[PDB]
Amino acid sequence: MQNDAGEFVDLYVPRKCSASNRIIGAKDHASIQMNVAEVDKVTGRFNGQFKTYAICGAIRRMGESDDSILRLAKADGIVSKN
Amino acid sequence: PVARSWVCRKTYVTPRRPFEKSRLDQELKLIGEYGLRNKREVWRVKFTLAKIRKAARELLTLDEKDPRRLFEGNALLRRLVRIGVLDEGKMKLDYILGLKIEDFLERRLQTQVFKLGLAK
Amino acid sequence: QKNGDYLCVKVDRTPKGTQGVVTNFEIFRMREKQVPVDVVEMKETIIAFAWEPNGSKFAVLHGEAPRISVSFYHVKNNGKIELIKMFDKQQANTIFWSPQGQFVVLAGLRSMN
Amino acid sequence: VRMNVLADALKSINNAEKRGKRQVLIRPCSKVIVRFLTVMMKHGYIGEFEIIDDHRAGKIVVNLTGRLNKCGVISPRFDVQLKDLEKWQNNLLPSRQFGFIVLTTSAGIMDHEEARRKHTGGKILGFFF
Amino acid sequence: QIKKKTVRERLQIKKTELGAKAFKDIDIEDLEELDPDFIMAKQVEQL
Amino acid sequence: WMPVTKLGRLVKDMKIKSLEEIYLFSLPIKESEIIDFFLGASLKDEVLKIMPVQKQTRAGQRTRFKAFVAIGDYNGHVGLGVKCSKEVATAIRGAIILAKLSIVPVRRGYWGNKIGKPHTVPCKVTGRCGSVLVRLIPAPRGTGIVSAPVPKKLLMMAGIDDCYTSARGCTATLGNFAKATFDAISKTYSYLTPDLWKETVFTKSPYQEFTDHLVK
RNA sequence: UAAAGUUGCUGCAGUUAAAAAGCUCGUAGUUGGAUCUUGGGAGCGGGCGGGCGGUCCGCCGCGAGGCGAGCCACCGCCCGUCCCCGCCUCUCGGCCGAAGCGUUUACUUUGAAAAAAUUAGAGUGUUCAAAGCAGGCCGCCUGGAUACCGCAGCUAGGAAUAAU
Repeated sequence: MQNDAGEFVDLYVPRKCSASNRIIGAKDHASIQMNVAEVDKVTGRFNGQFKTYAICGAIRRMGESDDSILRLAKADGIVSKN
Repeated sequence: PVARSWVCRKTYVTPRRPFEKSRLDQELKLIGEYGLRNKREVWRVKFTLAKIRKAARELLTLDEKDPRRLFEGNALLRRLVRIGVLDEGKMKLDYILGLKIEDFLERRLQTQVFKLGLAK
Repeated sequence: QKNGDYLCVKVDRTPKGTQGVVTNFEIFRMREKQVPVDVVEMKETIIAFAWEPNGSKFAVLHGEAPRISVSFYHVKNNGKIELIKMFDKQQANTIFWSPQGQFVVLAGLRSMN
Repeated sequence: VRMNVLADALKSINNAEKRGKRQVLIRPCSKVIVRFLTVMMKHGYIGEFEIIDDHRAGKIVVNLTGRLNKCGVISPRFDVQLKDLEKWQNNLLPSRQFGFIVLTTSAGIMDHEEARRKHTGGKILGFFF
Repeated sequence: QIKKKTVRERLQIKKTELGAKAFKDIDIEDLEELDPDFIMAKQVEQL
Repeated sequence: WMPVTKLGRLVKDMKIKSLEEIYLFSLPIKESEIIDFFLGASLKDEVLKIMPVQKQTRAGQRTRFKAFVAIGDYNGHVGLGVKCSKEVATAIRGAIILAKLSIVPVRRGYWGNKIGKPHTVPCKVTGRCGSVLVRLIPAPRGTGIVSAPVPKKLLMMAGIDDCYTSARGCTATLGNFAKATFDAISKTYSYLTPDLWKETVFTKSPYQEFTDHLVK
């Protein structure tokens, strides 16, 4: 990763899951990266800024992508707090 | 009871897989370049580099202020800078492991008579 | 050397054995003990030579009239010599050596400019 | 029956970490496990936890960010002298650059690099990497 | 969006980078003022 | 070369500038001239085995030829493709196409006292396919690849300078042994080291950014 | 002997591949749940890291001292780190070195004693080497080191983990 001259010697830095923080590899072909759009607070229209979440495929295969998208959208102010 | 010494060792190690074409290719290239006579003259230089690297590979698993490390690493790097295969600035023990097998074949007297212009 | 320390022989020799067009200096050491001889090679031939009077430096200029590049060597009393600075696209081929030390004047003044 | 409580606690951590869960519940609670999970927390591997007090041997609820590849036990607790520490960290760890062996020494429960810096050895407890 | 697209195609960040490059060039020039004084000082102390 | 994929129209135009943007988002590579586009002059293959496999019918036996091919650019890149077809040159050609489609990057790491350039796998990785379990171990600088000949080809192709190996099982069936070594070295970019603990920033996708270029 | 993870303590296996007693009870053996001082400032020194004044080059004023270029080298300071001790036993011998003793052991870390030869290993051009203990400079100078030697015994520092 980082040798003694301070150089970053890796080929690339892979993404990590937003739900489990596992390394989404090169060939994890079931993993997603999903944009969820923000809206403007006064008009309720899409203003160009995003929220980005990534889920690896092994979480998706056991049916747990929905609840983690609900928790991650709840904690960044998209889903209400009831 | 005799006044003798029977102390001797062998100075080469015969390879395990005898007919691998890549091993035959590289060692025959070293024979033809450096003017050796047979493959035992290559394997002896592989044995002395293997003994050097086994000594450094033993010392490198120690805490760096244990005094066996601080004495014998300085002696081993001093002998490698003395024969010339490790240059004067880079006297650190991690640079022993970057010795290729063509370092000790350049410092023979036959190659240093050919490189110093004393033969055709 | 202009204090008599070192003797460098510049050759127009390329080897007949190797194809490679390379020249060598035999540097003796006369004032040091038992006259050591050291070799220092170049990929090109030289058109000039300079030995420093009373200095622990050396200036060596190699190449053709469009390609004359000088290299300033620093040769200690005990050890070997090396190359410090090589300059691309230079024509400085005339070296006036001063008696003061620590300064070299390098001119490209032979017969084009 | 239940022997060596620390082993069954670390197998609970490992089975609930491999499924990507976020919180485990450990039962019972030794004072061995609280120093062990202190050691794993101080290296930034598990985060905070709680020691739930009933008046019996308590429970422990651990937060988990999955950073933890394997959390294991060594049973029985072999005596590791200071010359046997390199033979043990060559076997269990995945690298010379990371991974830790926890071992219980007379200065306390500590990992394997601190035991070289404090110049002491003792019995092994397990590992985490 | 068009101003963001024009800035991305061209590349405040570029102006700050140009100012930092100009400051680095100015710092080298001031060191040359010390050195040309010092090379003149090298002439003066010798003579 | 007319591309058919969205990735192909991003690659036969200068919109994706390196192969790790395609690996970085796990975009599925489905045509083999992308690997000829990016790696180019540095792709050397070597054929591992040509085995006859035979199907019994009332028409006698019906014999196929099953080829294995490794490929690679020796800093990071390794592929292995198996393609079984009726003529031997057809099996070798299809295996070279499939070997280009399966190229993964290798994360290479260090032994202790990490000066320089990375020379081994970063950690002990294990891969299993069939019954063969092939373990790759980090090694010191300058020990060579201590292995069997079939994973010595796969580990010398990926740019790994040094390794130590231990292999279990019936290793003589070459397909599982090379597939298990390929599962061993495709796994180093899924192993969570402590230096990959740093929190990720997410950038725009290639199809998200080049989508007003692509609609033309 | 390695290959033999085909003797497996590290490191094998038992549904069908060779393979788990027909089934419980049971002494020796082997293993055995949590629990009893954790806390919290403080400074001493030895290093760790940053910074500061000085040693440092061009210039101000004769000059003190410094100003711009620092931390490449050396000296001390300012604040945070990895080790150390302290507030929080008693008989009495020249403001206590000395000394009456406290449940045991297992563990660990130091220290003693451990035949040389061999084995790692330092020095040294037997013409290189295997060896050898020699040798070196124009009467003189200098080597003949060192480390490991498991278990049991002996010793003083530690008191997490384990039995009583």
